[PDB]
Amino acid sequence: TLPKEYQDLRDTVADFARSVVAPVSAKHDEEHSFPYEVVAKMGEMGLFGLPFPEEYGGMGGDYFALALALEELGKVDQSVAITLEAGVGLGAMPIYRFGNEEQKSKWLPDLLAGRALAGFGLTEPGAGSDAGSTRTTARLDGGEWVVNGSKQFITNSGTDITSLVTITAVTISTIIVPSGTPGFIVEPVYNKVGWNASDTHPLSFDDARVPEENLLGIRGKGYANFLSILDEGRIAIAALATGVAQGCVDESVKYAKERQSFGQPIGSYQAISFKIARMEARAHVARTAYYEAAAKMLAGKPFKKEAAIAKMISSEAAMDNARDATQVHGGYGFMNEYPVARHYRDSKILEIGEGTTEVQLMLIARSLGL
Amino acid sequence: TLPKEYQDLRDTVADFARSVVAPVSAKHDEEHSFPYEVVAKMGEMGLFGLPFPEEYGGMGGDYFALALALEELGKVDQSVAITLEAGVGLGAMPIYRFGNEEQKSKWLPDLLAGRALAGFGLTEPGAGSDAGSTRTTARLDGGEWVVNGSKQFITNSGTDITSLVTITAVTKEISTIIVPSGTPGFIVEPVYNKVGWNASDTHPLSFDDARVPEENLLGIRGKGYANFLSILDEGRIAIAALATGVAQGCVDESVKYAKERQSFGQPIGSYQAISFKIARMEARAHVARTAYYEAAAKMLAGKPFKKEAAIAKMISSEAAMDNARDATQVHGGYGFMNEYPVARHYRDSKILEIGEGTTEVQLMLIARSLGL
Amino acid sequence: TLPKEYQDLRDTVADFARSVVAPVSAKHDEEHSFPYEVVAKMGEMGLFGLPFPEEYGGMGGDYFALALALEELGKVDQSVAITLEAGVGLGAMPIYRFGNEEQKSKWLPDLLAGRALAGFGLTEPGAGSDAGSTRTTARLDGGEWVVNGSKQFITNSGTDITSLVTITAVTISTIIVPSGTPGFIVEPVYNKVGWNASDTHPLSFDDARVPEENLLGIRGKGYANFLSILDEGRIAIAALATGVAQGCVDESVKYAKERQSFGQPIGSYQAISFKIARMEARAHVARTAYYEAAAKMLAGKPFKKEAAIAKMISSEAAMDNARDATQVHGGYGFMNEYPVARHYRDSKILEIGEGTTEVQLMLIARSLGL
Amino acid sequence: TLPKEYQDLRDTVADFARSVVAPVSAKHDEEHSFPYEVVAKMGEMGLFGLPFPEEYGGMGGDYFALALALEELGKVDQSVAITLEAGVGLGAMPIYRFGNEEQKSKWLPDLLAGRALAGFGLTEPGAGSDAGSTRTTARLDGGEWVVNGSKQFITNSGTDITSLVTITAVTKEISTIIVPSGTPGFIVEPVYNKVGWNASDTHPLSFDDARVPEENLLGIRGKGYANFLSILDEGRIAIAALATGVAQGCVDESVKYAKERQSFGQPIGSYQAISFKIARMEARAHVARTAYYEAAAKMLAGKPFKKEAAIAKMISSEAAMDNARDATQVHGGYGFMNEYPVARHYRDSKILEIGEGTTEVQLMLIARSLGL
Ligand SMILES: Cc1cc2c(cc1C)N(C[C@H](O)[C@H](O)[C@H](O)COP(=O)(O)OP(=O)(O)OC[C@H]1O[C@@H](n3cnc4c(N)ncnc43)[C@H](O)[C@@H]1O)c1[nH]c(=O)[nH]c(=O)c1N2
Ligand SMILES: Cc1cc2c(cc1C)N(C[C@H](O)[C@H](O)[C@H](O)COP(=O)(O)OP(=O)(O)OC[C@H]1O[C@@H](n3cnc4c(N)ncnc43)[C@H](O)[C@@H]1O)c1[nH]c(=O)[nH]c(=O)c1N2
Ligand SMILES: Cc1cc2c(cc1C)N(C[C@H](O)[C@H](O)[C@H](O)COP(=O)(O)OP(=O)(O)OC[C@H]1O[C@@H](n3cnc4c(N)ncnc43)[C@H](O)[C@@H]1O)c1[nH]c(=O)[nH]c(=O)c1N2
Ligand SMILES: Cc1cc2c(cc1C)N(C[C@H](O)[C@H](O)[C@H](O)COP(=O)(O)OP(=O)(O)OC[C@H]1O[C@@H](n3cnc4c(N)ncnc43)[C@H](O)[C@@H]1O)c1[nH]c(=O)[nH]c(=O)c1N2
Repeated sequence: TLPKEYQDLRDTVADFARSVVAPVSAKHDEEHSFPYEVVAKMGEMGLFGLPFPEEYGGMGGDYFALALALEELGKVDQSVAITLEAGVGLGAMPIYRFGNEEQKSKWLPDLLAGRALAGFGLTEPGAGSDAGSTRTTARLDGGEWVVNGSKQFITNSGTDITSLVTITAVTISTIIVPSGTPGFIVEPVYNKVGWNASDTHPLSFDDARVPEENLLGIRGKGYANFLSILDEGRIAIAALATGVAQGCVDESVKYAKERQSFGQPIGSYQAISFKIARMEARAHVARTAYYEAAAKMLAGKPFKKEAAIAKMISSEAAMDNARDATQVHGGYGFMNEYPVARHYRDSKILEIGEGTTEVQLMLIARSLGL
Repeated sequence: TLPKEYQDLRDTVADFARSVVAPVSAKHDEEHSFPYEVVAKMGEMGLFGLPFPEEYGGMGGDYFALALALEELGKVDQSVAITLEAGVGLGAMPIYRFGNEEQKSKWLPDLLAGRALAGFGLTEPGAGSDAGSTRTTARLDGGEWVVNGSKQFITNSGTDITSLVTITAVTKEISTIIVPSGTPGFIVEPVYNKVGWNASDTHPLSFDDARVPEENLLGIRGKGYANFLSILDEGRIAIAALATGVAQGCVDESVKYAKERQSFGQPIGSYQAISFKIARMEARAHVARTAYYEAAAKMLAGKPFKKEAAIAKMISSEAAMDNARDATQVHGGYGFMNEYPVARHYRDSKILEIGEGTTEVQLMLIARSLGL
Repeated sequence: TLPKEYQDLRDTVADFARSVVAPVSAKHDEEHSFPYEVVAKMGEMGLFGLPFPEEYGGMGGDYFALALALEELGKVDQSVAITLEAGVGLGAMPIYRFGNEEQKSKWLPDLLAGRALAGFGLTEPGAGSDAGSTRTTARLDGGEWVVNGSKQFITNSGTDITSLVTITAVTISTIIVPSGTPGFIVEPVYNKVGWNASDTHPLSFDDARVPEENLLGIRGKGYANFLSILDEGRIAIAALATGVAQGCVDESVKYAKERQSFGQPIGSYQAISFKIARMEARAHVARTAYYEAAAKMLAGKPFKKEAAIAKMISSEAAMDNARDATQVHGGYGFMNEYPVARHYRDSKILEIGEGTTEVQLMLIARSLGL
Repeated sequence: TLPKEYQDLRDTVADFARSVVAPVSAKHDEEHSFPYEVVAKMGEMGLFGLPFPEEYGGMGGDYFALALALEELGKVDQSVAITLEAGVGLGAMPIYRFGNEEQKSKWLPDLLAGRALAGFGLTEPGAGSDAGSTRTTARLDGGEWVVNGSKQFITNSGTDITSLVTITAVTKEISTIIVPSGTPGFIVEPVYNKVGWNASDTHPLSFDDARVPEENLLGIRGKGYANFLSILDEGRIAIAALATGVAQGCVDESVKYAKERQSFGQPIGSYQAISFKIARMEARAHVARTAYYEAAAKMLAGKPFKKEAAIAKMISSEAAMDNARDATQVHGGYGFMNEYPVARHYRDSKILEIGEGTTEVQLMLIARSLGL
């Protein structure tokens, strides 16, 4: 059973998700338009500050509290959930966990308050996201950094409220490039299978200059810093993917009670009711998986293995429940007007981002000695 | 081994698919634009007339030749493949199989030559596509049919070359009425925002007192739904072939991508996790292909092929869905980008489990064939 | 994280499982011989008394404590685990939860101490285990009950230490038939796919007489009593099935480090190491599933839905991990000498007993309104 | 449609399987007793001589005819089917394909007529079945080969009618030596306690200074493992057919059981959960059958069939495993009772994913065929 503080938050975000987020989800998906009005209301709720102390502007909660919110948002609109997830985990977290009093005090308050978004630029075109692959070069001249390179698939990097993008550059540490830096160009959005409302851009740097004080962490330790906070993001996206799986149940249950076939609701036929029952089982064990992962994290125990399992299994519950949810909806399962249709498109990236399934299996395998 | 005539057609459509269809596939998907220039090239190739006798403008072939062509188109662009499949199976076939000499001579030559497209309007909003569910009424007043109702998810019903849409209508007496496009009560509503098949033409249809000549009654008064039920199996074979091509296309792309893309100094195809996944993908497409070849073989021998087609369609559609999820995995982040074929195959393929009889409907048929 | 009391018990039974149970598992499986020496040592540990108060002879623990023990035993030998599971859940539990001070004081102390075993006879040949199907008739004459009928697949019903079999009989309540009752005949064991060492018998009753005081619960309420304690058994077998899944990982990990192919251990090839990594994920989420189920039960909250999901998912983790574990072992996967081979045979019944998968899906479906 | 000769054989073996093999299948499984009376009846039917020319005692048929027969035997009893499959593929075939005129005339007539059984001893304890792993040495001393080593999991190597066991031996020069049974150093160790195939004869073999004539060298000195690798594909087809029969047998049994067994007043086959599961089972067996038919068709046309056989074998073995797990589910508690065919199919089928090249080996082959 969930404690009051967490159960109260779950109820508030879920209420938010049904009353505020769901009515506009179809519009932003069709338009590919970033939901600024939803992000600002999430910011005023403090969701962007949940896993941060009131010191730097956060709400003094934890990552499990954020996880509960992401599950409730994931049920309804993945683009909104991933904007929150990526903002906290990829924008603010590298600055909060590796930035001095000045860096944290300059950038975090806006990020933590939902007034601004930050992104992390690691992936590059043609590069294998390894340490060996990073072809983006950075050179120090006096009190300013000079960056030359290109990044690919960077979330939250080109909104009207993006303040900075922390990037990786071979010198390899983490450098905070404010948006508006002359060499910093935000290329146009991608045409993606899904997450249509989520902001995603390629980035290019031609002799961009930023202050010396913008180095994130110690010179040479930025990639190591990233790996050390990856595990919280596996939990966060496991919760998002779990919400997706549950949203697919919820919609399919709703749809099965309305839609008729040969005089009875389609849920009266075992093939539909059993398929939905299995979907609810998948979502449930996905939820116990990431609760267990968060429990270890909050207790200070190791949670890398549990998070990797939680993320893989969750992502598979979302994909499987989306394919089943669209089957339950029939022709409507092929119409972007219906939530489960958008979930079918959106969920493919859940098996790929935050470490591919193959990466999670490698981690689990190494944990056994293989 | 495949006989010469069929291997020749397969090779020609494959060249067509790689040289003509693929280069423009990305533009049409992004734009949601109907590929008129591709449909015109398919029409001159004879593909819309492949299973129809020369008398009406056809090529004197069969549904297997059409299935071979659909597999090659499915590899590359599902919207183009389903435009052909629906044009033949739902546009020309109901007029060729149940229309009199006049109906056939007036409508088939343009359809069979690809100069026009035809649609079949059965599904309605709120209805379970049964005969008991058909709320679209058509009323005889003098010498004209007066139709009031609405159809949903009708393919090929609103292109610049759509000539007619045959609909099912209560007259529970259910007949089929040929509604030419341009009929005053006939409104083609705006396109749907669909998960996939972005380039394929799909519309809701509405009829507010549309009047058409009495000679437009297709088949016997009251037997139009029954006639539709009787010719369904060829389309199951046709779409199993399309889904088989999708499954194969996902393999082809993943193999090329796996040989180029690098990870830790070796192409990702050097790792068993990728190469075994692609090998399994290739196994799925192969047995899907043997399944629908057998269904067509029985059809061509004049033997029963309902059960074999139902299996071919189910297994094929699942090979497409599974191979699209694996192919996008192999492509990594690129698998989430509509510029890549496999990403479009992941979106497009979901309707393959739903149309031409849902998986649950195929399982029902197979079950009944066993005595269940 | 697990509290000390539970973690201590988990360590003791696991130690028991490796040192006492595993050395004799192959012998009893080959011989189809009931492991009396293992059952007596489990009894002296008090495992048969774990979910019962010290009052009636039990150890004053809970069903979760029993669940932890069953997982550790399930890892090694299903026949031993199911003997414990069925003894507690089907022998003692109907008497503990529905028997008067005298009935509990007469029978439970031996059951709870592992000195005796009791079974539950509900299934009948040709009957669908519904209330409508029970063709076994019972008639009251004076101070004795007279029973006529036949039962099928009754666990623990014909060992040298079986004291009684509580049965269902249409009159429909629960009647305690002591072993040795003249009309009570124990037919010979079945040749089963698996659980070779587990005791299983058809039962036949031709005018057997037992005292009036032997009525279990109220006349007419015995089947209702059974349904009301079914949910604890779903948790118990979910834990057993989870242990099986983990045992298959453990053995496959052990085997993958020893067995060579083309100069390297077979776990160096991704196809083997990834398959084992997935197996560990299945066992892990099965374990979070039934922990969650037990948590609700111990808190007094409803746990029927959670138990049904836990049992289904667990049983599927055992079957899937057994098929993968035998693949990892190659030809040895087809040899009853190896634990994972016995797990492949044994696990089929996990999808069937304690409510079939179809029954669990029906329950989950009804919980959603379908 | 199947040609007359093949349909005739299929019908005959099917009658055999239902009339002769099935009634005794339960007794042999419980007893672990080799079915000599079944093997003698198969021998007089010619099944062990089906793919061998008349000259050596065979029936002048092919491996497809044998595959058809194995599918019918697999439906009913896998131990009987694998006795035939291993007898032909591992006993007679290596002598027919690589032995001189004398070797063939001395050993093939009894094998091809079922009066004797032969085994192939390659696998050894601790070895990865590679040539580099073969630790069994055979030494030429005067005119006799002196063999020291051990073989593991050797089918048909210890029956009352086993005549010989061909083994692989280091001479890393690897040759094949024909060891007749009764040779002084040749010890047939006691049977294994196996998960399934309880009635099929399986033994570890040990050689402590066994001497056999020099004329027993099979093939060229040093080429015996290479020869074995070259004839593997026919056995993949043969066992895909066996696994296909297993898959079909599980359907057949589940259909009969589903029509009789009741639940809440209707047979369990009236519920979609059971009828759809059985319909899917039927789909799996059908596409498995189309897969291995295509592999055999290519083989018979003289075309490459390695890739097609590998797919047929993998997909077949998985159809058997999946259908056995579903069929035992349909049978409920009875699915856990060795008296029922599907329960025995659940135990027997696991080795179908492991023998005749593991699933991982088939995926490797398919992958290599794509350039991976
Ligand atoms: C883009 C596109 C294009 C087309 C079409 C759709 C789309 C999206 N269609 C319509 C399509 O054929 C139709 O939607 C499908 O047959 C599915 O029917 P329903 O949506 O009514 O599902 P329906 O409402 O029948 O069923 C929903 C779900 O319940 C299941 N189910 C239903 N009855 C059941 C039962 N008794 N037991 C168990 N499960 C059961 C189904 O299997 C499905 O999963 C169409 N139509 C047309 O008229 N002309 C056209 O040209 C096209 N083309
Ligand atoms: C919408 C969206 C949003 C984001 C991102 C992507 C997208 C599409 N990303 C990028 C994302 O994290 C990245 O694409 C994934 O890590 C996958 O990397 P590749 O596409 O290079 O796959 P890659 O080339 O690594 O691999 C392709 C396939 O091969 C497999 N594979 C690779 N190596 C293997 C091996 N050794 N053994 C076995 N299998 C192996 C992988 O598992 C995968 O299935 C991102 N990035 C970023 O920097 N910042 C951001 O904010 C975001 N956000
Ligand atoms: C009852 C019975 C009957 C017979 C046989 C076995 C049994 C049990 N056999 C032996 C059988 O053919 C053999 O066991 C299998 O080929 C499997 O080989 P291993 O046990 O060595 O598996 P092995 O040790 O090769 O492999 C174990 C596991 O690792 C995997 N693996 C191996 N290498 C890998 C790689 N490089 N990459 C990825 N995965 C890899 C395999 O796929 C498998 O899952 C036999 N033998 C014989 O000589 N004569 C006979 O008549 C018979 N008949
Ligand atoms: C070794 C062992 C040990 C035990 C037991 C069995 C075995 C083999 N059992 C019996 C066991 O609990 C029983 O066999 C199962 O409940 C399954 O019941 P049936 O075999 O009658 O299946 P049944 O006939 O109910 O069903 C067969 C199949 O159809 C499905 N099905 C049935 N009705 C359906 C419906 N309406 N909709 C959809 N699908 C449906 C089921 O899910 C199953 O897959 C037992 N019994 C006992 O009394 N005491 C004991 O101690 C034990 N222990």
